[PDB]
Amino acid sequence: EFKTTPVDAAFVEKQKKILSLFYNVNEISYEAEYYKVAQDFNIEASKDCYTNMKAYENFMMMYKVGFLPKNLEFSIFYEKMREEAIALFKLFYYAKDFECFYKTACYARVYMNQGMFLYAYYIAIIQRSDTASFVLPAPYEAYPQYFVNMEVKNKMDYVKMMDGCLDEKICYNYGIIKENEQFVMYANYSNSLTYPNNEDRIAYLTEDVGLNAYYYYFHSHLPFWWNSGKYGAFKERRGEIYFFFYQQLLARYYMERLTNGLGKIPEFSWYSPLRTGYLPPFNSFYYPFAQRSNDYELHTEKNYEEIRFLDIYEKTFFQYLQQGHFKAFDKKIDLHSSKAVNFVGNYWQTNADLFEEDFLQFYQRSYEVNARRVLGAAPKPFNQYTFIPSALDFYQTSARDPAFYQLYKRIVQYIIEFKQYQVPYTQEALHFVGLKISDVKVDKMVTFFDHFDFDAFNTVYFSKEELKSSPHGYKVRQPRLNHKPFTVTIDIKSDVATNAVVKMFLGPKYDENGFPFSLEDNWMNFYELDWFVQKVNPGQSQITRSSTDFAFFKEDSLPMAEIYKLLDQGKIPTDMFNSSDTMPSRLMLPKGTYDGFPFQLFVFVYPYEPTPKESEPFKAVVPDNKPFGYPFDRPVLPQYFKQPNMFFKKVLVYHEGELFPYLFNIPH
Amino acid sequence: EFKTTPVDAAFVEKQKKILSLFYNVNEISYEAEYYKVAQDFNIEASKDCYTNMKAYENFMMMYKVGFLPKNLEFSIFYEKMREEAIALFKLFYYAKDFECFYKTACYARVYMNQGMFLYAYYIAIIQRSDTASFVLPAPYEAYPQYFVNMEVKNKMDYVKMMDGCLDEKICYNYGIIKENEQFVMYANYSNSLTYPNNEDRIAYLTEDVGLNAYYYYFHSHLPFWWNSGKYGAFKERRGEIYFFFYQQLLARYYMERLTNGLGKIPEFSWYSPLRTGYLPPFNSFYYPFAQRSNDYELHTEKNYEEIRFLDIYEKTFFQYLQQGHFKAFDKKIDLHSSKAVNFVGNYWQTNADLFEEDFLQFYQRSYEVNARRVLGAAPKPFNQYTFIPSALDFYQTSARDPAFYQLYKRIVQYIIEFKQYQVPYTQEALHFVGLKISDVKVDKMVTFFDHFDFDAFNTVYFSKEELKSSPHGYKVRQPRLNHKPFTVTIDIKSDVATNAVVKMFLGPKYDENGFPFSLEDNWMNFYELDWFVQKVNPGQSQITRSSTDFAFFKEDSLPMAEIYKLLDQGKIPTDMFNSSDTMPSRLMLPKGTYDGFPFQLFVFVYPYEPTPKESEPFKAVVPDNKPFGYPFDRPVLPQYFKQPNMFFKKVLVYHEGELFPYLFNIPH
Ligand SMILES: *[C@@H]1O[C@H](CO)[C@@H](O[C@@H]2O[C@H](CO)[C@@H](O[C@@H]3O[C@H](CO[C@H]4O[C@H](CO)[C@@H](O)[C@H](O)[C@@H]4O)[C@@H](O)[C@H](O[C@@H]4O[C@H](CO)[C@@H](O)[C@H](O[C@@H]5O[C@H](CO)[C@@H](O)[C@H](O)[C@@H]5O)[C@@H]4O)[C@@H]3O)[C@H](O)[C@H]2NC(C)=O)[C@H](O)[C@H]1NC(C)=O
Ligand SMILES: *[C@@H]1O[C@H](CO)[C@@H](O[C@@H]2O[C@H](CO)[C@@H](O[C@@H]3O[C@H](CO[C@H]4O[C@H](CO)[C@@H](O)[C@H](O)[C@@H]4O)[C@@H](O)[C@H](O[C@@H]4O[C@H](CO)[C@@H](O)[C@H](O)[C@@H]4O)[C@@H]3O)[C@H](O)[C@H]2NC(C)=O)[C@H](O)[C@H]1NC(C)=O
Repeated sequence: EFKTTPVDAAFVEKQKKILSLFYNVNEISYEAEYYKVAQDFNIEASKDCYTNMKAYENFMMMYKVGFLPKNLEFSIFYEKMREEAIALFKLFYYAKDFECFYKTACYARVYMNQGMFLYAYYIAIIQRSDTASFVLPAPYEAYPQYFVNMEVKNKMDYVKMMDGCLDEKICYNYGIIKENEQFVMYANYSNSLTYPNNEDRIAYLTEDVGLNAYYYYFHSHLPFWWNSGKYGAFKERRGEIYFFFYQQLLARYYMERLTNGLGKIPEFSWYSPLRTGYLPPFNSFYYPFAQRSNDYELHTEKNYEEIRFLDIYEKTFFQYLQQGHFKAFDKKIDLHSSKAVNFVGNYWQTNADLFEEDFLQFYQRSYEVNARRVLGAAPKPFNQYTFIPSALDFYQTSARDPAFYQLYKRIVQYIIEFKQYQVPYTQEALHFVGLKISDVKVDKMVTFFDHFDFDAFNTVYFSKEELKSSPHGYKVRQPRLNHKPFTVTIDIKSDVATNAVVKMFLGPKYDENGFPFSLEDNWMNFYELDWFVQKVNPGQSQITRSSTDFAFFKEDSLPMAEIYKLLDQGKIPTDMFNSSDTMPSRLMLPKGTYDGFPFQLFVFVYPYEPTPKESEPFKAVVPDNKPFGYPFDRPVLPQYFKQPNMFFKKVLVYHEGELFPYLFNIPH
Repeated sequence: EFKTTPVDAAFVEKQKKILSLFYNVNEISYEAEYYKVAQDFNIEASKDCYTNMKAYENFMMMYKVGFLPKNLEFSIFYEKMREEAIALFKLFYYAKDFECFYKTACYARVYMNQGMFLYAYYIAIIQRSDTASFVLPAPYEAYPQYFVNMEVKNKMDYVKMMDGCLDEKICYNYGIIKENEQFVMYANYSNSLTYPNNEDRIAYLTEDVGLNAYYYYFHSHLPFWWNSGKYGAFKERRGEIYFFFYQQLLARYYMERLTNGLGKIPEFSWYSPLRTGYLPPFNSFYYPFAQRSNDYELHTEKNYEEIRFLDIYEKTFFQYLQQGHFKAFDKKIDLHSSKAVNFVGNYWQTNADLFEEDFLQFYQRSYEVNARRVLGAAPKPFNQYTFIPSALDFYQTSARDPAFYQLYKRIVQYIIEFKQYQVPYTQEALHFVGLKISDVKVDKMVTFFDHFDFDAFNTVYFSKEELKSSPHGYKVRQPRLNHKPFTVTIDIKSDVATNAVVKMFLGPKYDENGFPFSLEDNWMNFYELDWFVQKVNPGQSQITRSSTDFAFFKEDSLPMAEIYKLLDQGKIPTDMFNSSDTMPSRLMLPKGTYDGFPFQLFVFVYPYEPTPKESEPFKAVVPDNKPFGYPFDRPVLPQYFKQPNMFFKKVLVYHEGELFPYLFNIPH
């Protein structure tokens, strides 16, 4: 069913050790392995478990003081917590070998705030080169409270308090059933009480567990606060990735907007009311998540300083552009080079690369952090360890808030204003001399919703006795967007046998009006679907390529239950190991219409130039010296896009079955 | 009534060809010369008709694509349109000789957007050194849709459709008359229905056709998007010219306010409502001109982005002022010099010189352009080629909108803030050793209204038959301000004998208070009347100087019909030839009162230093190394303006006959 990889026994021991810190994250089991190891791990007397004496002794300074206590909300966006998280990450990452890393994690798993631990631990598994290939459970299994709406969470809690079902038939009518002595709780996406506006049409994409997790993975693969020295040659292209990642996401999101009749992502002002509100159905130990009403005035007393910070952060960018020959933080940088694109993305992110340092420093203030605090609408932190959460406080929940897409669309618009200074590609740079795409055909592209399970066991609490047996079996089931596999068929005539790159993009055909888009106005609204190297023959030849093979999408994560079962076969899911940071397959297509929703497919073929071997942080970084998003990485002169080796096809996206997800969660 | 210039036969042949492109601008005569020459013109095979190969190929690339279609509105304020107009101007300007220039022009006149052609063609004639001396029809005869209120345009349109007057006597009552088999339509200035406020008191200046032409002329003489290197030594003074032009204009305009009981030009804020609306009676046969209501909020969603831009553009300037010295756009600028005045003007106009380049580039955004888009109130353009027009979209309608003077008042003030850095004139720099003005006498200064005709035939369509005879005779009659000629006599006692510069300025004597203006707060409010050099004798002499001779004012343009008759005699009008970019005489004085309105006449005599031997972009450039507006180019210490070689005279400006122009247009 799913791609597997054979895996050896030494691997199985280690993967098991890793996965085991993810069970009942909210409680300590006094008789699990990890607790004994933690009791036995003398942090004081193990300087020699670490590569780096400075990292170690830094941790100890903080530790002898004290860290964020257990059970409070952790967010990387508050300074003191970040600095604690980073100290923990350093320890994890400079652990001499796996056993030392294991012991430290056990230690932290017992003695530290669980959000803080989980955050550094994910990040550590991904970055340590001895853990590179190891698999993680999906964030929704690790943090189910950020992915379950309140309604469902309370239903789960009440079945635990009752220790099961009064009678099946009552519970069935509340969407609660038993399968194989496991509880299944049916969950709707939220109604207009949480999206009090049109943005509620889109709840099935914005609340999707895959899409939210996607963003979390993205953050974990290269956190803003860390340099990218780990990845060598890639360092010089970090800011490029930032733009590309957000341009792609907004392209995807606009496409969902279009199929639900919704139009452009709205623009705002720090000095004006923001139109579209959001009321999160989440809560922390102390606080329900902050709500932002409709027409929320951004410019109130408590935001005045933050807004002045944000306002000048943007205008500083404008001043660079006005000046052409800019220069922040050491060098003079020219706008027509690419040292430039690097700078641009880093600038908007305030990442560690901007300042050319290893880790972000306590006093270095982020644009994104301050925007997130203003848009999140929360009252100010009570003390440094206690803030009032909003959706924008976490990567697991950010994509739920319409303001998220508005903030990032603004940043993307600014970056695009810079792209006006880049030289557009000429005819000769885009022409594949001697080669011509003569036709493109596609299978029916069809979307539908179907059910989806995950274990939400991590936010139910369990007794001392039950913990001895690491208990799960509280499953949430959700209708989720999906599509049928299709094939793309490309017809090629060339003069000569050569290696080629084939790329595919999906973009809109018509605006909200019903007018055709021009390339000049639409290049930013295409997202990449696939990338691959093909060996062409001389003459007439034919390339077929299934959607299940598209380079940039993954299969669904498996639950840990399945992971252990596969592990017992020496098997592992390829997609969870080789590409967690990639968008889920089921969301590759925006919801269609029974009708057939008009979009367009761009197939581009250009020569393969042999670029040697790396090991970069995302699967978006493909073995090619070309810009990411190439040839749609910058403004376009439309007269150059009628190259024989390019082809635009109208495709229609259909939908099958029920149009509305709630029709799948109705009892009788 | 007008000054003539004898003119030879070669000239008349060339002048005629030139003027013939301005006939029936809006349709094509299949039997006219220009048409046959356009058809015979192989643009492809004639690269050698041009000085610049790059310019040639540049235009060709563009022309293979396609230009603004015929009939649509042309405005140089929209990027793609500007780039196309510039390409076509490059073609005109680099034409090897007059023949190639004519052909290109015929070609353009046939295959291109007429507005775009007229724009480019005007400028080309003014700029090409082999055309430097030739004359042009007044802007109101070439673009009468920009100088005719809608009521009049419709009266003409219906007379054409009717093929003349059904009944002379109905027609008469509507201000339509036959004269020498030509139609004369009487025109009122617009009522409170056009300026829904106090600014309607002034409609007779702001709608005036001379004043609007004047502004069109000033642009065409040196367009912001072009280099000034053609004028050599003048390039170092381009910003100085920019200031002076607006300062003079606003000073003249404020005088009209004072005589109509109106006070200071209101100040505004991008983040607040603008009090004074504008409703233009103009349409583009597609959209009517955009209206701006009273108390229109500038800061609404569609303007968020542009206001951000305008806001930093301003604040960047403040930061200059605060820093005294700084690098900007290559340069290191010190606000204590004059390389400063020039920079400051160039900054505010974002002209080509500010970047040290030949033409404005695609991506260098203009403050004035966005200021005008925001104040103009229009919905956003529909596409590249189709915007909704406002008065601020054209040089020929700009002066009609109250907001125009408010916008330039803002810029001029920012320059005055800079001018506080300039070191004030001292006794020794102003005192003319051994010379004294003992008296100034002035004839009665009297304003009045009288009728003025122009041919509006260009916004009337003709049949195939009529076109064969290039037809005109659709004349508009309008009361326009004017004054009676007068003499200034100056009495001078002097010790020795040199050439002197005599300068005359007009300033207000009191504010809207009734309180005497002091020079400290009035130097910006003087407009120059005259400049001339004089041989001074030892002892006592009298300089007599008539208004009809004032260096900065021109006679009225003759209509083409009259130009043609003069050409038939070997003559052209001097002022249309030697000085089209000068303000008309009739507007020399603001409307007085029967009473007599109190102003002051400033008379300055200083030593003449024989210098520059140049080639003039404007007549405002007189052969003197002194600043423009000297000694009122900068902050004054009032106690140095008491030199014997200065005289301030109180004058009173009278008015005669009807005070309101509408009484000139009443039927029986
Ligand atoms: C109702 O509301 C009130 C007020 O909000 C709230 O009171 C607060 O309770 C918390 C704990 O629940 C209090 O915090 C504790 O305070 C003591 C002593 O605090 C003072 O002394 C410190 C040093 O002497 C000084 O540095 C402080 O600034 C303060 O003045 C602390 O000792 C407590 O223990 C720490 O807690 C952390 C664990 O989460 C650790 O960082 C820390 O280190 C650890 O400790 C062990 C020893 O136990 C050590 O061996 C290890 O090395 C380990 O790292 C230590 O355990 C704790 O901070 C807080 O002060 C109260 N507020 C006020 C204003 O008095 C009530 O609890 C609320 N009630 C209810 C029912 O909700
Ligand atoms: C430019 O602007 C000016 C000012 O707005 C405008 O002048 C106005 O013109 C109209 C006609 O064109 C004129 O009124 C005509 O007025 C006369 C004069 O009437 C006088 O005497 C009346 C008593 O006998 C008295 O009641 C009036 O108040 C006034 O003092 C009048 O004879 C006409 O009568 C009517 O004729 C029309 C025909 O359409 C019939 O509908 C109606 O039944 C009457 O018989 C007519 O009203 C008006 O007075 C002028 N306004 C001012 C303020 O002086 C110009 O016409 C305009 N010019 C151009 C070329 O655009």
